[PDB]
Amino acid sequence: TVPVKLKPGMKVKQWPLTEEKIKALVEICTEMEKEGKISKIGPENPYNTPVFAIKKKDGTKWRKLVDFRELNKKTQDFWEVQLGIPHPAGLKKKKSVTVLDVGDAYFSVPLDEDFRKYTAFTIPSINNETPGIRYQYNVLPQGWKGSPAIFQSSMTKILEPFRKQNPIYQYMDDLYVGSDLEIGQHRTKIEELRQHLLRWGLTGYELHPDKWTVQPIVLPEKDSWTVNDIQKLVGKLNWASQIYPGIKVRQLCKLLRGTKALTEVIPLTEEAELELAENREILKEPVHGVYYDPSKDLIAEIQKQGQGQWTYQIYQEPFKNLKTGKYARMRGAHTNDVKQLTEAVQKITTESIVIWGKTPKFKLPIQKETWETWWTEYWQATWVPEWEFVNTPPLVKLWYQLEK
Amino acid sequence: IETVPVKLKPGMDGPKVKQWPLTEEKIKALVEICTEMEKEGKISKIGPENPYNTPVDFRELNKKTQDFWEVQLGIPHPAGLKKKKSVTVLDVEDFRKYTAFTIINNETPGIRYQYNVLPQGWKGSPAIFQSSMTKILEPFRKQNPDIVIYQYMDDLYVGSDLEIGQHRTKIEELRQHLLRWGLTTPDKKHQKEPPFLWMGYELHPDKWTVQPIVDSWTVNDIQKLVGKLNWASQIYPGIKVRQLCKLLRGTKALTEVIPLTEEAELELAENREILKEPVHGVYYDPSKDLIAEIQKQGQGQWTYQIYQEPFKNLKTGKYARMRGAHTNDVKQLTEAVQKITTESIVIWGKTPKFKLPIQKETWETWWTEYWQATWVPEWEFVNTPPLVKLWYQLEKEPIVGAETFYVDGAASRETKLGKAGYVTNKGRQKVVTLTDTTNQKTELQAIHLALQDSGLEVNIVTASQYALGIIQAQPDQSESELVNQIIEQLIKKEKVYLVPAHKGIGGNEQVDKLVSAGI
DNA sequence: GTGGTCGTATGCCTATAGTTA
RNA sequence: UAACUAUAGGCAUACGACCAC
Repeated sequence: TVPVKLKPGMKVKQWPLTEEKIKALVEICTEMEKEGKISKIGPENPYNTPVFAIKKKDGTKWRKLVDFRELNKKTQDFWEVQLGIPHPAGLKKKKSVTVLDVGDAYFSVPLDEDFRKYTAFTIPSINNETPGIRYQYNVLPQGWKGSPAIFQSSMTKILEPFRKQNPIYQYMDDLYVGSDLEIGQHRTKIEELRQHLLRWGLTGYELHPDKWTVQPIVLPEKDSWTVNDIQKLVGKLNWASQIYPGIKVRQLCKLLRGTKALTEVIPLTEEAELELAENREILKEPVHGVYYDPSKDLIAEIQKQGQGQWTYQIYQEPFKNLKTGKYARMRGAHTNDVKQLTEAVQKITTESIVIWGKTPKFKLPIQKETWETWWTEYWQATWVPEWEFVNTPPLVKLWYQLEK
Repeated sequence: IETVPVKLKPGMDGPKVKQWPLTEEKIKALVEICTEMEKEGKISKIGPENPYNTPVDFRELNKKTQDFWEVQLGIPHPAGLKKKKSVTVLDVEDFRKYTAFTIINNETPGIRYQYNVLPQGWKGSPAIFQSSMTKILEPFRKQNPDIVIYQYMDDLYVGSDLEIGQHRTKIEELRQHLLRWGLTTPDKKHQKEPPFLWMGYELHPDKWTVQPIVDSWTVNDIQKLVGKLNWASQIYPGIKVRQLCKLLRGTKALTEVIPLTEEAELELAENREILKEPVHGVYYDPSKDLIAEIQKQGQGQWTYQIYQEPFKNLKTGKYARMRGAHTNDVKQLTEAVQKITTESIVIWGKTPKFKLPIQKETWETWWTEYWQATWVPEWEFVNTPPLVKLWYQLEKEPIVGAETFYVDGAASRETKLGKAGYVTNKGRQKVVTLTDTTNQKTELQAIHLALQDSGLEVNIVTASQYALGIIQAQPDQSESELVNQIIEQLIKKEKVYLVPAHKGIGGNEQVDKLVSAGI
């Protein structure tokens, strides 16, 4: 056991759940009560934590998810300053990365007596017929940042025979292993570590971090240009001047002299062709003055393009992107506006952990009421990223669609 | 008895509030009651040991008492309840020193008592009572899963699908279990009949209904009328309140005596007709699917009725304040749908199948071009007299042979004077002056003049992002007496196609010099 | 540096309806 | 006089974005 305390100086409302989800959570909570994981508490506890139900692929059954987002902000001094997890810069460069879930490992180690009251959660009822079943964690919960911090002292010891054998990174309840081995070799070496987990007693998903190469923004290659083609081009590039200081539209604007029709064909001169071709070279080459800052928070913004196309940007400061790209669609069967966004958010979050090791602030083009209802249906990950809901400008939407 | 441990707030001591002036007439009666409470074992005698005092009003103590988790935040809606054959209602140590209270002539020592049980009018009294009741009912709920028991404050609602002979016997078995702990419950003859009065609702085993709602009146009386209409909106489908709300845009005055307008009394008179005929609600059945229907009754107003069987409504309602000034008849409909979708999760626990007054052709056209994402899983098309319709759609590519219109507007906030003009490729130009206007309004006037003078096929070029954003959407509101003229013009036209400012673009430069000549 | 216009979010206040102490 | 839920208004702050000087 280890004493845990809050930040000096420093209760969330439960979101309504479906009739099927509530009955599923009751079944899990009753099983965990008999095992000695959680216990019932009275109304004297004012602290509350949101609870949601998610589905798995391998287990096929329902999984319990607790949103410790509000609690993790108050417990930031414990798992970062007091017991911080070291992050290497060599994880981002590998051939194949495999992710495994080890969330069942935290259900064994007991929790601090004085800190148990802050992990309390309430199960909601249909039409508020029953007062609502109350529970609190007796052991280390999934989704809490203090759980891997306490287990760290035991996690380094069990990974020592594995590290000495092969000259790995832990984040939340997920484990990240990177290797430069072959396709057939990678699957065997992961099983060797998986069989080692069973020795201690605890229990097509594959990543390629070298294939995350940033795709450059390409400009339309046109044989014959019209006034309307220039006007749309100048407007897009002038907005992109604050991102890339190399882009200029001065010679493209001198092509338009006086009032002209949009259909009118304008031939590109020596000034226009040489400027436009130079601007294409600046878009292909990475921009200068972009660096990672550990002190500042990471921001991620996603835009909807339509026809099953989504684009995203990862940045710390506006107009200064560290990682860009576009997630099209999980092609095939049934995909909607929520599902394609849910699959994108989880993919961006996973990429953020490998390279940097922090969850970014998600800017979403969706309403608060619409997102909070349907996000649980397609959610699989145990980590909950902090999100906000904002407006999407027309200029940013028309720029990142030209990205290859 | 199993007592619940209760503490106080981190840095506050007990109440040191003194007693009020004498009464004598009430004190003589208070001694007789307190002696009976002491004899039963509710209160005990104390001396100079206790420094805490309470005048019984526990207003000061509750501010010092710890925060307890919600007893019941959201009240159960009669539509979410299940239909039953027979229903029966039943009417029912360290912290003890803080509940001490003092009772003749000039600051006498006073009688000292302290509560041993839960005192009424406190903070954690209803919280512990329900928590203790849930533990007592647990064995009965497991032994009898066929019956449904609901708890509210002190009253208990028991309902089952069993026969009247079998139902009456099970209530007596429930009474004997409660009497073990020491809870008094009324007998068969003292039990209340099926017309139950709860939260204003008159409950019945098969249906549910609300209590009957019954000169230039003052401002707050309008607010009294709005509150009654809002309360009736859950069962009465056709309720219009917006015109009375527009009268409530007034400020402060308690007795302003606001007169009615013709349109305000028009919707007020028809709402009287709706309240005339008595209506009833239907209970939820887990086997049948939920069906909701949407109707557009007017400007920024939507009404819905949720039913499992036709003409048998479970719950009705309204939606008015969806988004700001820019509405879009498709988006505001979806915002109304999302409100019911979340409402159905709370009440029934499942998403309903919608029947919208919008075609699948229009639904797909809007959400593909719009930036905001949304999802409606199950919805169908139903033709209604006020059908939702998209008026116009702008061209994707420039029109050949069409007259080009370079347009721009400029204004200054000093004296509030603005100019709007246009320059064509053929040579046509016009410059006008406006009074009491801004940059956003002058640019809006510029497009109206561009659609007023032009032909059928038009190519309009503008430098503003504000002016481009409005027309690209479909504003259905009283906002901009100007935009309503712009929309009306765009319907008349066959095809309409619609740049950075101060960049030196040909066409845009010539207009800017004309509008900002005196500005 | 100032003002106006859109969107999100927070706060608290004036009122009402249902209910309770 | 206060609290819980719902609805109708107004004011203030902050952020994202836009315009003018």
